[PDB]
Amino acid sequence: MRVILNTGRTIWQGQAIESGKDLKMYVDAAAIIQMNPEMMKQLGIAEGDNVKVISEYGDVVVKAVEAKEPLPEGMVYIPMGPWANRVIRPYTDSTATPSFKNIPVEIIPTDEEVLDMPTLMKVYGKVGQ
Amino acid sequence: MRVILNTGRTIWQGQAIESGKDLKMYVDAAAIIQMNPEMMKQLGIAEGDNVKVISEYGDVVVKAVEAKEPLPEGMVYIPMGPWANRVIRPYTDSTATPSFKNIPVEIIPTDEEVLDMPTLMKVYGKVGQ
Amino acid sequence: AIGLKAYPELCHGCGNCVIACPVNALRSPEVAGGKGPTDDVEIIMIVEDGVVNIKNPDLCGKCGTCVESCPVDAIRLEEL
Amino acid sequence: VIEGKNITVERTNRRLIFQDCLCAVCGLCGEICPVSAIEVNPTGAMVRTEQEKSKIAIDENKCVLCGMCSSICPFQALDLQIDGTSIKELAEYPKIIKSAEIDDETCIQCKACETACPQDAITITRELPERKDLVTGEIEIDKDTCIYCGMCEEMCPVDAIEIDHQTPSSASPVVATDIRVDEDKCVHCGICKRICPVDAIMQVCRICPYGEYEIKTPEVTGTSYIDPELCVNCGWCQEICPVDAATVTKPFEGELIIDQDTCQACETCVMVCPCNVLSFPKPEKPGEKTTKLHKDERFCIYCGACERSCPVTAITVKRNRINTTPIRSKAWKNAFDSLLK
Amino acid sequence: CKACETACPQDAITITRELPERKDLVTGEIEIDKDTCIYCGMCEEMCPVDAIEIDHQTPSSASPVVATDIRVDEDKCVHCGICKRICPVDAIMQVCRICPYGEYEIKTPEVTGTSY
Amino acid sequence: GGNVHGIYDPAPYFDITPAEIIKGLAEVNEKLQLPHSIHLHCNDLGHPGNYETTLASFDVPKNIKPNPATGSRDTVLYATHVQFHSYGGTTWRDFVSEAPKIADYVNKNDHIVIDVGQITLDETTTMTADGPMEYDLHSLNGLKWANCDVELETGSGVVPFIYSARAPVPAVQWAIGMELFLLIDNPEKV
Amino acid sequence: MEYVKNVVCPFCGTLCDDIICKVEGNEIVGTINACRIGHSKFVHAEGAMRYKKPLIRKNGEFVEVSYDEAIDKAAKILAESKRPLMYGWSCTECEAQAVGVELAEEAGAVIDNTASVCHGPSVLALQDVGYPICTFGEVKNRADVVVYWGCNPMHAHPRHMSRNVFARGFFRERGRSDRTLIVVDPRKTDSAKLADIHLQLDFDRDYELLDAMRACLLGHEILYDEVAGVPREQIEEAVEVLKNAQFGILFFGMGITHSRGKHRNIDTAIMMVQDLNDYAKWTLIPMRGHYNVTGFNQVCTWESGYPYCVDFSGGEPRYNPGETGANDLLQNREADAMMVIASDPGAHFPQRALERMAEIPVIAIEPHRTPTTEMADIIIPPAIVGMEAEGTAYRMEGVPIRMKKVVDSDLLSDREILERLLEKVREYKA
Ligand SMILES: Nc1nc2c(c(=O)[nH]1)N[C@H]1C(S)=C(S)[C@@H](COP(=O)(O)OP(=O)(O)OC[C@H]3O[C@@H](n4cnc5c(=O)[nH]c(N)nc54)[C@H](O)[C@@H]3O)O[C@H]1N2
Ligand SMILES: Nc1nc2c(c(=O)[nH]1)N[C@H]1C(S)=C(S)[C@@H](COP(=O)(O)OP(=O)(O)OC[C@H]3O[C@@H](n4cnc5c(=O)[nH]c(N)nc54)[C@H](O)[C@@H]3O)O[C@H]1N2
Ligand code: SF4
Ligand code: SF4
Ligand code: SF4
Ligand code: SF4
Ligand code: SF4
Ligand code: SF4
Ligand code: SF4
Ligand code: SF4
Ligand code: SF4
Ligand code: SF4
Ligand code: SF4
Ligand code: SF4
Ligand code: SF4
Ligand code: SF4
Ligand code: SF4
Ligand SMILES: [Cl-]
Ligand SMILES: [K+]
Ligand SMILES: [K+]
Ligand SMILES: [K+]
Ligand SMILES: [K+]
Ligand SMILES: [K+]
Ligand SMILES: [K+]
Ligand SMILES: [K+]
Ligand SMILES: [K+]
Ligand SMILES: [S]
Ligand SMILES: [W+6]
Ligand SMILES: [Zn+2]
Repeated sequence: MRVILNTGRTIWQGQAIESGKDLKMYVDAAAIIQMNPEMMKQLGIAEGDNVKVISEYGDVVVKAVEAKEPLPEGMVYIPMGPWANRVIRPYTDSTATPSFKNIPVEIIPTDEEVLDMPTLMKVYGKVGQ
Repeated sequence: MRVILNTGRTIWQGQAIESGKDLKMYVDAAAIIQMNPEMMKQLGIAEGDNVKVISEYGDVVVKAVEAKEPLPEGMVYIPMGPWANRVIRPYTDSTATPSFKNIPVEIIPTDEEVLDMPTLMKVYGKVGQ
Repeated sequence: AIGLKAYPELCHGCGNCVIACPVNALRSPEVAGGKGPTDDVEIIMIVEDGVVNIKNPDLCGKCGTCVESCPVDAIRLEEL
Repeated sequence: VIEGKNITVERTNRRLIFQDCLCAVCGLCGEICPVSAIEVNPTGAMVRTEQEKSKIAIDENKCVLCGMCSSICPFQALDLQIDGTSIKELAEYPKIIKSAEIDDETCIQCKACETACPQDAITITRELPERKDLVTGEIEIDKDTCIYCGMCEEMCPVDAIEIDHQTPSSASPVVATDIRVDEDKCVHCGICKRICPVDAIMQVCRICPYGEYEIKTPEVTGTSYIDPELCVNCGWCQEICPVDAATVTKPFEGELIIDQDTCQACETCVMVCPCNVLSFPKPEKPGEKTTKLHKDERFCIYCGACERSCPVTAITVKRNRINTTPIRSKAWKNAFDSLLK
Repeated sequence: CKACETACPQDAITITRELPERKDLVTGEIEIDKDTCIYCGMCEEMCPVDAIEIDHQTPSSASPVVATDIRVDEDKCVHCGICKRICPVDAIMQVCRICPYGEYEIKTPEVTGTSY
Repeated sequence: GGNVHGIYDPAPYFDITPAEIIKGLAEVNEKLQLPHSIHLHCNDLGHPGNYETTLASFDVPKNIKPNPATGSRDTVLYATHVQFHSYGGTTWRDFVSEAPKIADYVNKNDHIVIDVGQITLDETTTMTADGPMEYDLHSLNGLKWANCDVELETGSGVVPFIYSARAPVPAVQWAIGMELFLLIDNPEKV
Repeated sequence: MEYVKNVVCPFCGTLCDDIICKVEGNEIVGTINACRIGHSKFVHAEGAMRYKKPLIRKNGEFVEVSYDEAIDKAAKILAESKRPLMYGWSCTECEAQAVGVELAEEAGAVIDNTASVCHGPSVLALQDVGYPICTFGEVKNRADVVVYWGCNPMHAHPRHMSRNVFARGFFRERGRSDRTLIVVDPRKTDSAKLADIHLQLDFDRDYELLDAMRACLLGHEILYDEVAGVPREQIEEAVEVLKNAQFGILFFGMGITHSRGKHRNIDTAIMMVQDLNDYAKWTLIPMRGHYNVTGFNQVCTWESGYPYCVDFSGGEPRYNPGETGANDLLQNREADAMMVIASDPGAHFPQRALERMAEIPVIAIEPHRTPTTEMADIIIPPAIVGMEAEGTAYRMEGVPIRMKKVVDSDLLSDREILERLLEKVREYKA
């Protein structure tokens, strides 16, 4: 299903980053996708099921969550973080600021696992120096 | 889910009754409930899954089917037959004609089996004489 | 009886109820002006360790203003 | 028997009926009851918050069904019936004296009181004249001269002109088959005739030369209705009426006393007030300051709900006299006297 | 006239036209005495071009009135006279000037446009 | 979003006039025996005809006695960039210089020191605590405008301005400042 | 137990300065008045990595080193680099930011803060059209109309509404009752749930809505009958609400800096606020994110003339966001080394920028374990500003408040680390 990806803050993702981005708390708060209940039923998924998000720019696995802040029809919400930033639009249009918000993505259910914080970062393949 | 039950004809149920109401064909054509695909999603069921229909007047198990004749929001269609007539409104309002159409019912998924034609009639408990 | 009840695990610590409450406002000029109390004062509830914390439920008159001010239903008026 | 939020207490025949939807949670029934059978929930909570409890709870084991609470209730929310007629019609039972009436011959159907009524107790109807009857003229369109350019239909400010547009076909090689003026809608302003590029419209306006005879002076009719159970006698209608056709008398006399400095403007009393007595005036110009909590006791009935709702008791209600039918029971006299302050 | 735009089986034609403004084909005076006005709403209802507007409100003890203002939009008014006749307190002064002053105050309409 | 006009026009709510503010603070200035005098940026800055508001302003603290505990100051009023307060006329098109009347007031009076605020005929930037004036300047030249109101204390505004020598108004303002330097006889007052 | 009062919170741009810290031993064990986020920073979460010493990655494995070695290796990286990026700054104090400017000068570096991923577009816009703001106290005491445009303060500035909207002010004694609250957001956020007006407009269409609003405001007719999903009629009803304000404040945030148009969304919003002042007093405040993002832009501006995206490569300061911004240099592969301080671009930059961080030396002055430290070559832990170190911070509307030192730490402060880094970068260049 093609949806519009919106990203930003959450009181829980703020609590998590100031508690520790190495903690499980952070995966639970930021490695998620918020959806309207009708959209979850349209996709055939329940809270706790995982979703594969793919865009022109990347892909990520996040845990589906029912939005307590209702979304417009066709929109989903991933909190700011490295999972969301696998998939949002990097280009700045010569402003220095990327397009973190409102990005066309494709979402589909998946049985793959959510990558924890250090495992997610290895996707970028850091070479020492 | 609370829905509006509508009943009537289909060529497949017409073909079936003139082929034989003792046939498997008749269960397939008349022991079904037609739903909009959006309603099936909201209920979490697929074509071929069974549905328990409950009304003020009875109950029945029927096979869920995707309506190719689109229905108004909130309405379902069971073809005329003994399954549909387990649940529709019997009272005639002093006209002799029952209220076969547009009856409030409750539908819920079920793993129970669809009753074939002679087994369905046994619930009425015919006593010989 | 109907009384004030806190749901801290849903709470944001935002402070709207603390400021909105007239009893708190009446006793603490800083709370009346939107600040957390720095003076020692006895008021109905405070934000403590990041969440709403009821300290003097006997002063609560069950008017309902705090409830109107909470968007996440973390403070309520219900039985007990 | 409790159904929904309503409460009916029965003994066998006496019946006390409580109507939740009419209860303003003022508390007076609880105070006046000789047997302390009534407990009233917090006024603010019941008005401002969602609650599944009823506004009142009455203990039937102490209730002796005397009917003083039903008498005192200013909002018609408690009614006791005896065999089985309401005591509101029994002369032996004391009644509080109140009234609200509209003189229908004086009333001009402006609907100000319908709008002002804090309880929506008033219905005002009025039948206006039809538009054609306040206007006069002639208008005809010569359809063969008409080339169906659509400009008159567009310019007509009341959409009185209709054109039967179509896509042409070889059988019907025209872009329209008819044009009509709906004289029920035409107000004879003249715009169409002036914009018509081919002078196909004949229109003559007669209002000024023939208005005195051709147009009848409008008689506006209607009626009024005050729902006696929704009505609470605040007096807004009496005060709002431009022709003094509305008359209201109240049950209680008293005073309103407000402490502006104790008040912290939580707005509870404002929302609680069933008579629209209390308000937060908006400052008229920047830098100007207002009375924190403004009252107008002209609309006040001294039921006490605001005082009860205020968590800092910044608002207090006094009550000097309760106007009633003659009281002969001395139990009744002292309970009515106990509500005076 | 746009007949060909409608008739073209290929939608190949664009016809534009600028029509005159309503105010310019009509002339009159209208004034509402808001002190006399008691806000019965009857003129607002009867006005067939919705030129009259009333700022309705629920009264409060600070503002014990059912409306705070009333206005006539002369860009819309076509001076039919209905409001002034229906007003129960004669608070509206209205006079149409078309017949005495129409030659001078109303310009004959020039209709402009293009084709493509 | 408003302003005061003249020294007798009070602010909303507070109901005190400019004249009373200037006098009272001059009084405070010497009562605490400050080394420097009050430092006055006048009302009605930069508007045609404001020279009268300026001259009236200059008289308000004249009857206050200077009293520095440190230093040698013998004046009670310091008026700053008064070129902007020396305007005659009534609009920008009948705009004329009134620096002679200003300079001569200074010559005759011993309680005032000024600085001129000389136009340099550059593209520069204006930045003041005179919020309402800067919004008016932005209204005139249409250029980018910044503002900051500080709670209970003050306001401020920032607007670029091009003092082009070829333009009539900057030309006159350049002259007004030169007139002030030169027609004031005693340099110890400027 | 010890209660330390009047503490300034080191998280978001609200910069609350009424925090009570509960101190047991030499440790902060609780708070009063701080919101859920502010509390989480002050107190340690169990199991959370707090680096005790510097670390360096030797090929593939981190090893603890001393301060002098880590600083030495970092100084050589920057000295030998021909396009170093020095990024972050927003979560430390101003004197450390000042040392950073001097160090970027010495290294010929590009210095840039989180503004480049945040309210940078507001900086670009205010440089073009203006900046009409006020301080919180004018809002609390005067504000008649309060707008939250593309910001969600209940989740991102949790105490912002309680202090500026529900607060009872001088001319607004009734607090919330004296104010019309407007929120503009495509989601029904918890902030929007409290609003009197919620314009639930179409995403990425703010620029169009603001164009209709401004044309209407200046007396023009709105071309289309619906804009950004809002019908014409309510565009006009909204402009009338703003025109009839006695004092209006427009708070805006990421919903229009990150959205389509970016800096031009802020541009059109500012100019409307400007033009509204011919009908009603109006002002705006950008909802700056970190407690001291504003402080860096102040320091960098007053020392160099430019607020962010500052390039010292030529000696002279030069400034062109879109070329000299953190994401520009990383995504176009211009930067050949990166020093991060008090920020987490590993978690919070897009994929394309992280791909470049994988290829270059990354230095991280950071106390906690983060996605950036997972991409770092040298890790240098500091004392935390606002808890263990003091210094100046700047609130979102420019108000300066000094961060307090509540407990002691054996670690060095950011300032000391940067001054040692600066001394030895000079040593190498000589
Ligand atoms: N809990 C927590 N709090 C924080 C932070 C954190 O990580 N966590 N970080 C801090 C930082 S750095 C910052 S900058 C601030 C940011 O504070 P905010 O500016 O609130 O940032 P966001 O939450 O990203 O975005 C706010 C809203 O913009 C909306 N939005 C999205 N697209 C559009 C659009 O097209 N139009 C409009 N009008 N709105 C749109 C989203 O729905 C969202 O509700 O928060 C700070 N506070
Ligand atoms: N998808 C998406 N991505 C986004 C955004 C979005 O809305 N959506 N928002 C963007 C925005 S606005 C921003 S600002 C960024 C977030 O900007 P970041 O700077 O990445 O935000 P934090 O993760 O809070 O990083 C602050 C770091 O500083 C550390 N720190 C705290 N105190 C001190 C100190 O005293 N000294 C030092 N050296 N370090 C300290 C903290 O441990 C923390 O790791 O995210 C951006 N990325
Ligand atoms: S209820 Fe009325 S009183 Fe009891 S707390 Fe919430 S507000 Fe303060
Ligand atoms: S309760 Fe609702 S309001 Fe009072 S704090 Fe916790 S959240 Fe903010
Ligand atoms: S009195 Fe009439 S109104 Fe006041 S409470 Fe008892 S019942 Fe409801
Ligand atoms: S009945 Fe007589 S007793 Fe039973 S309640 Fe109403 S009053 Fe109190
Ligand atoms: S108000 Fe006076 S007049 Fe207007 S209607 Fe109600 S009663 Fe008849
Ligand atoms: S305008 Fe003259 S022509 Fe065009 S339609 Fe109306 S009438 Fe026929
Ligand atoms: S006259 Fe005025 S109204 Fe009657 S039709 Fe021609 S236009 Fe429409
Ligand atoms: S009195 Fe108060 S209630 Fe009874 S009618 Fe006149 S207004 Fe409606
Ligand atoms: S009075 Fe008691 S209640 Fe009515 S407002 Fe002032 S405080 Fe809130
Ligand atoms: S005001 Fe007069 S009426 Fe409105 S409540 Fe207080 S008392 Fe009952
Ligand atoms: S051409 Fe000009 S006129 Fe002839 S039809 Fe097409 S439009 Fe009407
Ligand atoms: S009619 Fe006469 S009175 Fe009724 S509203 Fe229009 S004007 Fe005011
Ligand atoms: S005149 Fe005819 S049109 Fe002009 S206003 Fe009164 S009614 Fe509406
Ligand atoms: S003047 Fe009187 S008559 Fe002549 S037109 Fe205008 S209205 Fe019809
Ligand atoms: S609000 Fe921003 S600042 Fe005030 S506390 Fe919660 S976080 Fe620390
Ligand atoms: Cl919790
Ligand atoms: K609530
Ligand atoms: K029309
Ligand atoms: K004509
Ligand atoms: K009256
Ligand atoms: K056509
Ligand atoms: K009408
Ligand atoms: K100020
Ligand atoms: K922490
Ligand atoms: S930020
Ligand atoms: W930010
Ligand atoms: Zn000055």
